[PDB]
Amino acid sequence: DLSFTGLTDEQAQELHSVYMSGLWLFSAVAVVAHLATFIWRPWF
Amino acid sequence: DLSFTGLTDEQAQELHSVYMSGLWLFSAVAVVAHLATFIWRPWF
Amino acid sequence: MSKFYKIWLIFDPRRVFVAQGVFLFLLAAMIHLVLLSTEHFNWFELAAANAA
Amino acid sequence: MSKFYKIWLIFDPRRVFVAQGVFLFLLAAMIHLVLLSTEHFNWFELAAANAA
Amino acid sequence: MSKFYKIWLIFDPRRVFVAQGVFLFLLAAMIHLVLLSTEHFNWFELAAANAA
Amino acid sequence: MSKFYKIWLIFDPRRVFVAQGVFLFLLAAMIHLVLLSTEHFNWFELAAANAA
Amino acid sequence: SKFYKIWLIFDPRRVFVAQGVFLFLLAAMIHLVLLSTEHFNWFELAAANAA
Amino acid sequence: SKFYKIWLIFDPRRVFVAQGVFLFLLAAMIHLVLLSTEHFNWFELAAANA
Amino acid sequence: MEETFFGNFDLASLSLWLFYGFFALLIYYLQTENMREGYPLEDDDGNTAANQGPFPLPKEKTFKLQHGRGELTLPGEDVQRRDNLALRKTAHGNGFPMEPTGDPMLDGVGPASWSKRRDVPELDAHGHPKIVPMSAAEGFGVSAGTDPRGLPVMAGDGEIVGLVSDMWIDEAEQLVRYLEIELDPEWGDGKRLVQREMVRIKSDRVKVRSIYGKHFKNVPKTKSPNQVTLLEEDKIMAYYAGGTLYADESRLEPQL
Amino acid sequence: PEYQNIFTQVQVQGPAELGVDNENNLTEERTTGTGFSQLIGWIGNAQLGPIYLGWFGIISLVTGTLWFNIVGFNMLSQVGYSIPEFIRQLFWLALEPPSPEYGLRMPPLDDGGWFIIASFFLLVSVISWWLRSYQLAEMHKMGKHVAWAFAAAIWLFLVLGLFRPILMGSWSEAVPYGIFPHLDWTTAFSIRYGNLYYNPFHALSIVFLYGSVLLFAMHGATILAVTRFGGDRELEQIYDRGTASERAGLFWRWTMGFNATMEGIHRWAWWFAVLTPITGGIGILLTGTVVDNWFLWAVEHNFAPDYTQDYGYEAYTTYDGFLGR
Amino acid sequence: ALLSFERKYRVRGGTLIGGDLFDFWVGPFYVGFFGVTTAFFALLGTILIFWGASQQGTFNPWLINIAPPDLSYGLGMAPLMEGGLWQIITICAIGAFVSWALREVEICRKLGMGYHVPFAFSVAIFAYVTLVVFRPLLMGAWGHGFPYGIWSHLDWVSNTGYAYLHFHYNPAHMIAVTFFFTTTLALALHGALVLSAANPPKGEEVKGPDNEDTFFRDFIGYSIGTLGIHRVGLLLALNAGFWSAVCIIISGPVWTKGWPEWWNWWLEMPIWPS
Amino acid sequence: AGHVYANAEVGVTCFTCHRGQAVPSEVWYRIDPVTENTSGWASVQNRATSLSQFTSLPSDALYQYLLNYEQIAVHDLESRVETLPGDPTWQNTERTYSLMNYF
Amino acid sequence: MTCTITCWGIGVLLGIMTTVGLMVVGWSFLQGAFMGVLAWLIVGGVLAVAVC
Ligand code: BCL
Ligand code: BCL
Ligand code: BCL
Ligand code: BCL
Ligand code: BCL
Ligand SMILES: CC[C@H]1c2cc3[nH]c4c(c3C)C(=O)[C@H](C(=O)OC)c4c3nc(cc4[nH]c(cc(n2)[C@@H]1C)c(C(C)=O)c4C)[C@@H](C)[C@@H]3CCC(=O)OC/C=C(\C)CCC[C@H](C)CCC[C@H](C)CCCC(C)C
Ligand code: HEC
Ligand code: HEC
Ligand SMILES: COC(C)(C)C(=O)/C=C/C(C)=C/C=C/C(C)=C/C=C/C(C)=C/C=C/C=C(C)/C=C/C=C(\C)CC/C=C(\C)CCC=C(C)C
Ligand SMILES: COC(C)(C)C(=O)/C=C/C(C)=C/C=C/C(C)=C/C=C/C(C)=C/C=C\C=C(C)\C=C\C=C(/C)CC/C=C(\C)CCC=C(C)C
Ligand SMILES: [Fe+3]
Repeated sequence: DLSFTGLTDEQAQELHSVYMSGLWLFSAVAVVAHLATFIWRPWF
Repeated sequence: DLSFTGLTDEQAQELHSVYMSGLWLFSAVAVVAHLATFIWRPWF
Repeated sequence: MSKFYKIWLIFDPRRVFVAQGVFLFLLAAMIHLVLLSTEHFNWFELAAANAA
Repeated sequence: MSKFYKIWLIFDPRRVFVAQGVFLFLLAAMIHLVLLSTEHFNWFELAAANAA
Repeated sequence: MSKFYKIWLIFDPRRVFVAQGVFLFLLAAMIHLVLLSTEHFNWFELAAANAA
Repeated sequence: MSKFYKIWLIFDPRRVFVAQGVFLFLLAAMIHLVLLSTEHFNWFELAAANAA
Repeated sequence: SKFYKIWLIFDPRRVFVAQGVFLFLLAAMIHLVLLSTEHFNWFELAAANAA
Repeated sequence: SKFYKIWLIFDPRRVFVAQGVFLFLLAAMIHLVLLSTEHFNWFELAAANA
Repeated sequence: MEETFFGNFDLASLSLWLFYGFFALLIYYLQTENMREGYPLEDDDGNTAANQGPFPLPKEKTFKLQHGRGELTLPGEDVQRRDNLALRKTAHGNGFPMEPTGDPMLDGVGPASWSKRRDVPELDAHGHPKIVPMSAAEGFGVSAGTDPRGLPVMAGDGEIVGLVSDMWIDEAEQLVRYLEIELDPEWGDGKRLVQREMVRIKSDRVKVRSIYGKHFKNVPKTKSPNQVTLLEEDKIMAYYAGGTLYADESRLEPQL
Repeated sequence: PEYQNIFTQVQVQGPAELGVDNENNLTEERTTGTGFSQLIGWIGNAQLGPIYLGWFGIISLVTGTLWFNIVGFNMLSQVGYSIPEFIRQLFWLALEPPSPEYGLRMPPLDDGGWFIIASFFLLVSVISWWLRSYQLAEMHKMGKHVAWAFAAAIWLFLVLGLFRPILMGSWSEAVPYGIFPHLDWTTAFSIRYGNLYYNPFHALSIVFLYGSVLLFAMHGATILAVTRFGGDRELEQIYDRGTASERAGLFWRWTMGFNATMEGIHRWAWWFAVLTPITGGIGILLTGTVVDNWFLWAVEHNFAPDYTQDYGYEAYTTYDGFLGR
Repeated sequence: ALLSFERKYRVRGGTLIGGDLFDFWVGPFYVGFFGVTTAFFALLGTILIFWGASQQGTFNPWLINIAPPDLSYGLGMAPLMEGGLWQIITICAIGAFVSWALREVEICRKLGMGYHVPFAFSVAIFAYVTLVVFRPLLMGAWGHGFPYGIWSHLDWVSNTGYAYLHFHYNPAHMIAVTFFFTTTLALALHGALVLSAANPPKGEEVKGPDNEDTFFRDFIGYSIGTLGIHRVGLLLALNAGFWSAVCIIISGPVWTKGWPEWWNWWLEMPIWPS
Repeated sequence: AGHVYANAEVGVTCFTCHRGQAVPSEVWYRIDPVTENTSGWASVQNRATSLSQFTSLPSDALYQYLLNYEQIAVHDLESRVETLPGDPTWQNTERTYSLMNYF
Repeated sequence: MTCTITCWGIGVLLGIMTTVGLMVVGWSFLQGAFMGVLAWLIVGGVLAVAVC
């Protein structure tokens, strides 16, 4: 099993789930932020 | 069960609880500070 | 797809997170600075103009 | 989202807090200097202006 | 070809992904900057022009 | 909350005390200087102005 | 017919990265060559066709 | 003739990389010279015909 | 020459971009040539690091060593690595300093750390040992400056440990490399070497501020009194510089 | 304080070291007389070594003196053989290049004809010296890096006086042989062709010239910092690295994130030094021949800064105010 | 990560004002108390440059220009968009440079090596310090510092150079330049010596210090030695940095007139038979 | 009046240049053959004379420009131009530099 | 050293004396300094060679 960082198959799977959960939370805030800016001053 | 820093889940949960408690308190003061400035001079 | 988790078998999570933390803030800063360069989206000058 | 505490399983608290502490003060000085640069939000100029 | 997978027997996945990651962003940033240079596709003045 | 005392479990009290002592004085000196730079908040010049 | 013997001389790792940057620089150079030209400048044409 | 003995003199690896760089630089130089010329600039000529 | 091709891209622009491509290749060549030592990278646990940087290791180059010392290939298997280091990590992660388990100066871990060089003396062009005592030198003598032979040696804390017996000179390049210290029975026994670059010579005495009086008895010795091997040479020099941080806690602890 | 290895505190002198020699048999053309100087020994080797009297060196020395003398006697003839005036105006006199109205044709002796003769002898001496460096490295079975590094200096040397004047259509483009006059030429060259600040190859050469001084302060201090670990013996550290190479590397790895080897440092050191005249030679070669105004070249290529403030002193002060009245 | 030999040298201690609080490494870099201040000052100065670039209207690296205030403002603080930002970046630059030099002290103290490098950097800092804070004070206006632009600070050198009528005749500039050329000359020859000795023609043994020592003995008749070249080279570069500081600190506040006219002392002496 | 009355109404009088002496100071003559055994451009510049401002720049700049209406501009008005014979060279720039140094 | 350093010190003192000695009888500081510097090189070198 290929693993350059020493993480196991299950270890990376669990780490990605939390990282992706954080990515969606960060994106969700940005999406709400963009809508508020678009309403305040649209760029299209 | 990876732990690069050698911290158990119980140790990290206790440590993250205080960090978020500080993070909310730091952001709570910032929200009040931002609220006062918006009343003073709004930027929208 | 569902097998994107294998990026952590290639990349160290410690070094990526600091790399993206630096990258995201720099991107967040330069987008903000680009907006302030434009006269239309400079919210600091718009507030001054609105006060008149 | 509820598993965000795992950031401390990969980042040493006494190694990221220095980064976290520096970054916040870097911001706190950055926006304060940006506000002072703007003519509308320079609270030092406004006190002089309000004094006529 | 169905045998393109052998490129990873030649190239180290770690170096390629880092090189591809920086290349893709620099590609994306440059093309975005080229649009900002042109008058027709610069959406910042287009927003100003539309607002009249 | 009330468990902020754990900061000393990860940060040495001796080094933090010295570091903040330098930081606090440098903060105090800097803010006193920006007050002196501004004409309105320069308490030294105001005495001359009130002297007439 | 037997050009495959080039890899017996050239290192595939060094050649593949060599043309990887070379081929991109071909695209960058030719694209900017067109952009300098007033005729094959799709950015200027879109402004021109906008009228 | 029997020019195949040039490879007994020159290292094939050392001469192929030199030839490859030389061939492209020569091709780019000749192409760029035509662009400078007014008669053979196919970009300018295409605009003229349009 | 004086006319431009495709825009404002003239011959000066063509030369500029040609140099840009050459410089990028040069930086790749220059950076890779520095990867012949210390690579591949490792972590604090000793395992191979997951990240090796954007520059691959170069092709193996060979040095034809002189005086029949065989050949030498730099990239791969550094023979200078030390096996049993008396250190253990202060953190479970990476990026944190090591704390020596025992005596830092005796074990040679911090500034006192040496490198496992060859256990043979360095040779000049003639094949003779490069560094020899001036007593064994044929026609060498002090030409200028203060001669430290016979001057008492004063340690960092001010203790007098002995007098200089001889200086180990570099007859190939004609300069002093060491001073021999004949330790008093109180402060040790035998003779020890101190490099000239770590010693300061005054009018009446000669002093080293890096090592206290009690640490001279533990200075690494030489197997033979007529020559010093690169291993002993590295151990001796490292020990004195290790005292700049380990002579007392005041040096290791913050100065402010 | 700790002994900084700037001046040796004690120096020893033994029998003079002649050389290493091999079957190339360099001894016959090598001088048998050496001297020792303690004043220079405080900072370096105290032995004044013996010249190798090769034919490339002798020809370079003889023809170099011929160029030096020819320029000298024309300088002495400038002031009419008045030695006190010659000494007084020594920094001002020169052997001026030919007038521009002669082209590549041979000009009269009083109008640059002696400049061509002196330049020809200088060219022979400079090239012969380079051949001496190439031959000496060959006879020592060493690398030709000294010859190639010297050849980079020849490139700018040849461009300044030989290559550019030939393809500029006149010998007048050469540099005058004077102390201040070649400073005047240096300034007038930049003024005539716009501003060499805006020449990218001049800027590139400046990048490597600052980098060359930067590296050799870095390398000079770093080696002196590890000289307590025998870091001055760089060659032995290349073959068998000790703590000197490791500490020097880790000093710069911990400072700027990356380092070099004890051998790779000199490859970095060599190239910035070599690139300084190579880039400058290119910039001079295509200055005037290709680009006749560098600031205008900067304007059309969009790297010349624009200033929105007024250009008059009356816009910032007044004449009476400046004088205080 | 770590080099193949870096593990042993990574020991705690050797800090000036910081302790174990900042005694850690981030990647290859070593963070200290002054690495904390370096990170803060460098980031603040860099961001403010781009903030000024945003207000300047261009982000072109060639065209970015943060300039000092007018000479009418004197030594006092100026408005941020009228030169005040340049003063703050200068303050950040001084803090970043001094902390970087002080961090290098912590690096070499931890490694047991000499303090030559931070001292050598301090000379280059002094050259910058004399250009931005020393010369303006001697003139009574912060507007004499060079602007913070890639090409704008080239215009300042050009204008300041011609502000003294053919700067080439400046005696300290004359001394400073010949140190710059000699250092590059010394760098080329020294770099060539080691590379040539270590890299002989194929099939030849590597050359030791004796072979490279005698090469310049046969080349120029004197070799300064392996140790001598590094100390003379450091002094050659430090003198170049120091005399560069002199040539600009004596320009305005010492010799307001043209630089050729300085040489009037040599042209007009009683010994010369006028 | 476009020059003497440039900023204020400050004209020129008989005292303006004479300043109380019969021969006004800072008057100049033609010393163009500055150095011997020379001709052309080599004969006017390689010396520190009264007209050259303590430099090795040409001393004939005053004669050629302020008396003979010679062209003072030496720059090229385009980035790349066909450098043809008769165009100003660095010698002419050096002479213009000599004149303008006197300014 | 010692003797050589002292002999150099005598020269620089003599150089300073000649710098001000010629200033008294006329000359200028720069003209006097050159003679003073020249004196320091000559008598300083001669003393460092003959006396020592
Ligand atoms: C424009 C209108 C207002 C303005 C609007 C705002 C608004 C709105 C806000 C601020 C905020 C802040 N403003 Mg303001 N501000 C203005 C003018 C000023 C002036 C002044 C002299 O004029 C000052 C001094 C400040 C100062 C401040 C800071 C108190 C604060 C940002 C904290 C930060 O950057 O670093 C903090 C980062 C650190 C990490 C510093 C670390 C240093 C310390 C000493 C480290 C000690 C740690 C040690 C281990 C001990 C730990 C113990 C813990 C208790 C466990 N403002 C103008 C007048 N200002 C922002 C804020 O954060 O409020 C909370 C905020 O939201
Ligand atoms: C133009 C109209 C609005 C505007 C519209 C928007 C919009 C729209 C957006 C922003 C976004 C942002 N804006 Mg804005 N913005 C404006 C004006 C401002 C002003 C100001 C003073 O005027 C400020 C301060 C900001 C600031 C911000 C940030 C909140 C945010 C950028 C994050 C980023 O780039 O870094 C990223 C940061 C990092 C990755 C590093 C984080 C550093 C921490 C301390 C690292 C320590 C982590 C440690 C390990 C602990 C981790 C624990 C976790 C819980 C696991 N904006 C104007 C007024 N702004 C963008 C955004 O990101 O929103 C989310 C966004 O989408
Ligand atoms: C206005 C449009 C421009 C144009 C825009 C681009 C752009 C943009 C790009 C290229 C790229 C390339 N172009 Mg094109 N290209 C044009 C005209 C030409 C002509 C020509 C004689 O006119 C030729 C020979 C080429 C050749 C090429 C190769 C260098 C390359 C394609 C991949 C390759 O290497 O395959 C190897 C070649 C072979 C093995 C055979 C395949 C033949 C090629 C692909 C077909 C081109 C032949 C051409 C159609 C002949 C036209 C003549 C007809 C008889 C009328 N182009 C016109 C003038 N071209 C790409 C590149 O990589 O650049 C580095 C790129 O990004
Ligand atoms: C107003 C003046 C112009 C100016 C006009 C020029 C001109 C003109 C030139 C430079 C060039 C150079 N300039 Mg510029 N330059 C200016 C402002 C600057 C500034 C500054 C801070 O302002 C700097 C740092 C520089 C820096 C430099 C260097 C990067 C470069 C020369 C490198 C060199 O030594 O080559 C090394 C080579 C030589 C010096 C000659 C080699 C000598 C030969 C090989 C040795 C023969 C020895 C001889 C026979 C005597 C022997 C005697 C012995 C005792 C026995 N310039 C302004 C814009 N600059 C050069 C260049 O363009 O490079 C691209 C050049 O020609
Ligand atoms: C018309 C112009 C005049 C002229 C006018 C001037 C003027 C005016 C000046 C010089 C100065 C110099 N001139 Mg001059 N000069 C002329 C012609 C020349 C020629 C030539 C061949 O013609 C040469 C070689 C020189 C040579 C030089 C050097 C003596 C010096 C350059 C600065 C220096 O030493 O570093 C000194 C600067 C420093 C060492 C910078 C310190 C850097 C800091 C500490 C670190 C930077 C970190 C930074 C943040 C980057 C980090 C970012 C990345 C993370 C890495 N001049 C022309 C004729 N010259 C300059 C000088 O002396 O400055 C002192 C000066 O002001
Ligand atoms: C001073 C003597 C000579 C010298 C020596 C020298 N320089 C040195 C050293 C030494 C010995 C180091 O140890 C140190 C180092 O680590 O180098 C890798 C360094 C160094 N000198 C450097 C550059 C440099 N040296 C130069 C020259 C010289 N180097 C001199 C000739 C030059 C010139 C004149 O061109 C430059 C540009 C760096 C590579 C490094 C200093 C690194 C540093 O300070 O890092 C901390 C700061 C940052 C990462 C960024 C700070 C940003 C600021 C807060 C804002 C911007 C300020 C700046 C004034 C703006 C400039 C705008 C435009 C003018 C471009
Ligand atoms: C008869 C003497 C005379 C001559 C000859 C002369 N000037 Fe003037 N110049 C004046 C006067 C009178 C003024 C005052 C105008 C004023 O500033 O209102 C003046 C002012 C100036 C100004 C304007 C200064 C200012 O404060 O704006 C400049 C510049 C100038 N001169 C340059 C020159 C140059 C260059 C020459 C040589 C070609 C020259 N002058 C020759 C008489 C002369
Ligand atoms: C621009 C300054 C200028 C002005 C205006 C000017 N002159 Fe002159 N004058 C000169 C010059 C130049 C000379 C030539 C030097 C010489 O002849 O000694 C000269 C020569 C003379 C001479 C000859 C001096 C001698 O050597 O015998 C006289 C007489 C003279 N001026 C009278 C006057 C008078 C009267 C006025 C007032 C109306 C006046 N000038 C104003 C510039 C001027
Ligand atoms: C240029 O552009 C313009 C437009 C100008 C601009 O403004 C751009 C602005 C941009 C881009 C904004 C970028 C800002 C961002 C992203 C905001 C990050 C800010 C964050 C994330 C806030 C963290 C707060 C955390 C704290 C403060 C915790 C407190 C910690 C407490 C106090 C102590 C911790 C606990 C312990 C020590 C105990 C545990 C220990 C044991 C149990 C042992
Ligand atoms: C007691 O002493 C007595 C005896 C009196 C004496 O003599 C003293 C001598 C005295 C004081 C002279 C002192 C000389 C001085 C200060 C001059 C400095 C010199 C300087 C600064 C040189 C700058 C320019 C150098 C270049 C750049 C050359 C370019 C050369 C080119 C490359 C040559 C190319 C070749 C040709 C053009 C020939 C072509 C023809 C054929 C090939 C046929
Ligand atoms: Fe070296």
